[PDB]
Amino acid sequence: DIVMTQSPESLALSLGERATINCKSSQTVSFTSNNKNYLAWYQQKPRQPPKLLFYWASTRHSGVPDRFSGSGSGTDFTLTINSLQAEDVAVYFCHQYFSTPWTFGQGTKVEI
Amino acid sequence: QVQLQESGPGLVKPSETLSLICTVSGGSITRDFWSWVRQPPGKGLEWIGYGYYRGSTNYNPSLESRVTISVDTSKNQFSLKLTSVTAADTAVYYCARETAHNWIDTWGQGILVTVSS
Amino acid sequence: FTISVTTEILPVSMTKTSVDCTMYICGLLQYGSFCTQLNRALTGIAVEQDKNTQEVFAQFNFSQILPSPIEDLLFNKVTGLTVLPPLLTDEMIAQYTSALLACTITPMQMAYRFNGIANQFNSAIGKIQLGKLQDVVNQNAQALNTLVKQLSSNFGAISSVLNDILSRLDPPEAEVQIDRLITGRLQSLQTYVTQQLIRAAEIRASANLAATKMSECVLGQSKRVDFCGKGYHLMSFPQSAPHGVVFLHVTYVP
Ligand SMILES: *[C@@H]1O[C@H](CO)[C@@H](O)[C@H](O)[C@H]1NC(C)=O
Repeated sequence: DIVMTQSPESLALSLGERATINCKSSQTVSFTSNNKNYLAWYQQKPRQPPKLLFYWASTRHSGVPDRFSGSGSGTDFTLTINSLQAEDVAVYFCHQYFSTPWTFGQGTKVEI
Repeated sequence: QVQLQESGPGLVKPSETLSLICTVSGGSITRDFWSWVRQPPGKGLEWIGYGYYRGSTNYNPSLESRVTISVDTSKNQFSLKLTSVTAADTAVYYCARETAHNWIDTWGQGILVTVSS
Repeated sequence: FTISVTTEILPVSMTKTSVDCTMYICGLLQYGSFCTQLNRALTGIAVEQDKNTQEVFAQFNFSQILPSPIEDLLFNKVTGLTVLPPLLTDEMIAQYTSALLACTITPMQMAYRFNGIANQFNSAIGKIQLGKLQDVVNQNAQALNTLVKQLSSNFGAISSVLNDILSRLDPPEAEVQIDRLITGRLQSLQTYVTQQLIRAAEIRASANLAATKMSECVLGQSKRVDFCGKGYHLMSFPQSAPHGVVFLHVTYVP
């Protein structure tokens, strides 16, 4: 059981500036031999199904603008919404698929 | 383009089986694993478990003794049957298509189920 | 103006261990040479442990010391993935330590050794009648048990059996699941290999210390004080121990 925490919560960021969301894992979520991070980043819009933004915590999905950039190392993981706009208002969360059970993040709501 | 749509009763009696059927439109159902993630009101998303059309299945450890999931290829659907539904199971359900490495690609418009009366 | 006997404990080897990657991954046909490198490191540790014994061994009554109640007391008080038998058996090392004890025991040796009291010596021998041996044995046993437990773990896959996944999942997903399983098992084997490397280094330090003692502290005289014995040094009496060495240093103090 891996406890996944979103230290930044309720990010009230205006237009044209950057919002940073940090995901912290209880332990490592990447195989030492492969050094491949088994973490993903999703966003959820109100009255709308969530969308896959990032998988492997670095690689980007299809339809995700260049604004979102994800990275991390072992436990700490960072998602930066460069040049945040009104389209980026949503609840962003992190998912681990390293070992069952697969706990998500508490969800950080990015408000304008 | 893979779309997932949930269906089932919005109200389920306490200590009665909760049946939620997710129908997949587009793509195919015999391609990836199928999870039934859950979000309680004001709580983080909880992964209930992912099935498979072959009959393969992996529950959440906390809900292994009460969850059961069955994938039907003939009707191109997969259903979650949550047994022994208590008062804390009131939540929204998202049927998801977990890929080969088991990260969700499509999440589906979840359905809210509550227990009352 | 009194002599005393001090017991010194020094581990020289632990349980032999090795892995077979052709069988470890499956009872992916060949994931990579990473497991082969791990096996090479483990067999290097095995050769090091086989060489440490040769580094330390084969390099007023005395009934208690010279046979061997002390050796029996240490034997019974102190308790892929194949544990190889040690190259030097217990009776090989017993013969070697008995022979070296006979060499170093030959009351005229007391007279000659005074240049650098039977009741005091007898009392010091008697009051003697192993912690680090238990430490290393329990530690390697826990290491192997933890490695087996990690082997039983699914490591995020859907099962702990490769054949079950093959019979249960399609190839395009069974290969991913088997990759996860094998990567996790090789991560556990890497943890075992690095822990065995560091502990082999720590046991090699003690084996070199014991070899130095067996070269100068038991052969002739230890002119250097506080190395072995509480004070000035007369002679030492080695004792074979399970995965270790016991010294009985006879010291002289004012
Ligand atoms: C050796 O001497 C000890 C006392 O130092 C005595 O208890 C023991 O019985 C003796 N052994 C023999 C075989 O005489």
